[PDB]
Amino acid sequence: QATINIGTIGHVAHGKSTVVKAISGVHTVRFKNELERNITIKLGYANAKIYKLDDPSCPRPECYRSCGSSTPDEFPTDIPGTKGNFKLVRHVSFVDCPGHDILMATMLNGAAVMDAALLLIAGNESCPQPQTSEHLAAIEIMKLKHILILQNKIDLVKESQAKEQYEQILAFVQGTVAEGAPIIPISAQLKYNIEVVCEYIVKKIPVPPRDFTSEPRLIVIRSFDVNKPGCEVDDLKGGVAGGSILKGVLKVGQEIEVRPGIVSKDSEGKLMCKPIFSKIVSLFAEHNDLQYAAPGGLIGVGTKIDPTLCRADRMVGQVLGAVGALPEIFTELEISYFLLRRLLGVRTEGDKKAAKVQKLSKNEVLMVNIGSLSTGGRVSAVKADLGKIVLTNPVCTEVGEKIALSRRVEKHWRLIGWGQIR
Amino acid sequence: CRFYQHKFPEVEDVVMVNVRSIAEMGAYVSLLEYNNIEGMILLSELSRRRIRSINKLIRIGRNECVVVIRVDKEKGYIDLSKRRVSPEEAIKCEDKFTKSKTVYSILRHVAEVLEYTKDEQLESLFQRTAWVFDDKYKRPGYGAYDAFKHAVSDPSILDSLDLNEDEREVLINNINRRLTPQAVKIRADIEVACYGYEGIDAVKEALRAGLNCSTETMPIKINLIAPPRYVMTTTTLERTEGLSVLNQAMAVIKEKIEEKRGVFNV
RNA sequence: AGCAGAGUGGCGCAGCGGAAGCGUGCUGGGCCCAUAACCCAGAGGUCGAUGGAUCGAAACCAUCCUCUGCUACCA
Repeated sequence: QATINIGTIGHVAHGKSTVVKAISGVHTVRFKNELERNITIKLGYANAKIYKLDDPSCPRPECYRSCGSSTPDEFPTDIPGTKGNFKLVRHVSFVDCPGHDILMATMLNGAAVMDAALLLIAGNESCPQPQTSEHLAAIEIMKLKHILILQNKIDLVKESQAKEQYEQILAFVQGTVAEGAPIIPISAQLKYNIEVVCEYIVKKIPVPPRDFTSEPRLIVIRSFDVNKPGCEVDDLKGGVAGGSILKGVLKVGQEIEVRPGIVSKDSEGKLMCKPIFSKIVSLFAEHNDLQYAAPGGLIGVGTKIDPTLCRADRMVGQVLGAVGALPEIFTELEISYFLLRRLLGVRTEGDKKAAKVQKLSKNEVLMVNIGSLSTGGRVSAVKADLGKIVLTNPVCTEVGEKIALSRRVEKHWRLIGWGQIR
Repeated sequence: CRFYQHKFPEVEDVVMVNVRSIAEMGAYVSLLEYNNIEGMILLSELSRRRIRSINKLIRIGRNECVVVIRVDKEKGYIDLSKRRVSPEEAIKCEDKFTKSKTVYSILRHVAEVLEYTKDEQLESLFQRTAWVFDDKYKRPGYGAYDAFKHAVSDPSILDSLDLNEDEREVLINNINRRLTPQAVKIRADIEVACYGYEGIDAVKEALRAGLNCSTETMPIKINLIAPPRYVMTTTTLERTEGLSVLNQAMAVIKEKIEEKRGVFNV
């Protein structure tokens, strides 16, 4: 099915299509297709069957040679082995996190359910690169360190200009685990070293310690509707709630709720909400049917929620625990937090605007990434280590793992620190 | 000849003539509502204001919605007006003549369908078919009584014009062949946008009963073109059957979604 | 993807079985000493395709082709 979740995370102007298909072969796609301007800004899915030929490449299903199509200038010829009915090692799953500075928040939601990351570095922009400072320290808080620094766009960028950047991005994430992350120089043009990289996504990224016997904690970050326009009356179905499960094996036919849910009718205050219970219609394994949803993987969990509950991606960051799920539904929230001394996620060649941020003031909205959830709320009483925020929607902490707090210092909320749920 | 039982236009008869050839003072234009009967225009009074041009690409063969000033039933001179015309807009008579060409052409073979055209016994051809409507009072009467005929499937073989061959080999196919009936198919949109988690099943439930009410009484095909939008294209041949297809759809959307407490738009 | 519109002279674009339309561009003459303004005449037709039901479709009627747009994406 899937046992791991590797994030394909990378900053602007490095290309996403030639590198994700090199490691997976299944393209990440959504609307506006009309695909993408520079790099993929959507939180897309990618799933594949990585294997070996007693050779650490990831071969194609035609596994005699690996003649890729990333350029016509030089013919990229790597030898992944030969034919002979390859042995299936494992099933690999990817979580394609957004890599622009504008979409930092949805990056934090999709990466909070994953198990691993790749750092896709362009050699084009500034060598003290801001998103490499952003993403890695964000990975450090979300209990992940499975990082492969993958310097992606150095094909026109010379070996001395590429030399400066991976040194200087590592110089600012010196308070972050990225020193156990190998820095792999590859080609987005010659599809090169993918026989070495897909070794590392097996080597550096094994199967994480994943709770199989626990309660199913699906956290949907992507909504899918099989009740598409062009359907009929006797073609009645549910809505597919497809996210990564971080805890507990999930079965077909399970009555699953969305535990943060919806506000009930005539809420004169803030505290009344009901989870939307739904029986699971099917479980997807990269092309294949199963009755089990082994967690630690991006699993298509088709549920019996309504067509409107999946006609848009409306379940971004929702704890879909089973019927009668334990974790509570908070609409006012007591947070403990720390504020990072660098305004992380934005830094130019003049080091703007990563200076020290003014403290949080009361009755000011701030994005909290609680568990893996995407919600915004104003703080009622703000202290140094005691934040009392009230949320516009009742949201569920799956567990008190981490929150990511951002302050609206510009057009988008920008990371000022992190914290935890008290 | 013509499907009018009357031969000639009357006084202040707004008539549709045919511009055959332009003549010395004007043009000897021939009526077509009444058979082929010639009338005249300018020198005297057809225009109202002065801009001093008549045509750029307008070649020949036009039709003029003109009002009879003088008619010579004996001598054969029909004086026509457009200067008097404040309300006699040309669009109404021509679209009536666009019918009345086909209303005539339906009723002038006939001569069980080949069709020929031409010719049967021309005056007796119309007393049996064309003028028997014009005999059937009133003149707004056979505006509908002829329309009762070429509403062909609503119904075919009802009220008289049981004359004369029998007529009925014409009345089945040659009405559909001469008119080539047009063109209405009425789309019927139902957009039901429920937003909770309860009433959205009632969208599917009123789609379920929407099939069933399209199965029981058999209106045609309540579809899903979108998860909120239920759009059917109702073909209409009886001029009232599209409302019965629509109102049985609206009755499901109003009540069955109210049973599970959802909202709708129709 | 299901959905809504058009296809027509170079263009604008008429039109519904007894019909390939005007409005513009387009060329020559007329008019004047000439221009402007203007008149006459010339040139411009797969009515997208397929065509059929047909006495004869452009129409009717369908289909597909093109454009316009949609739930906004549909494991």
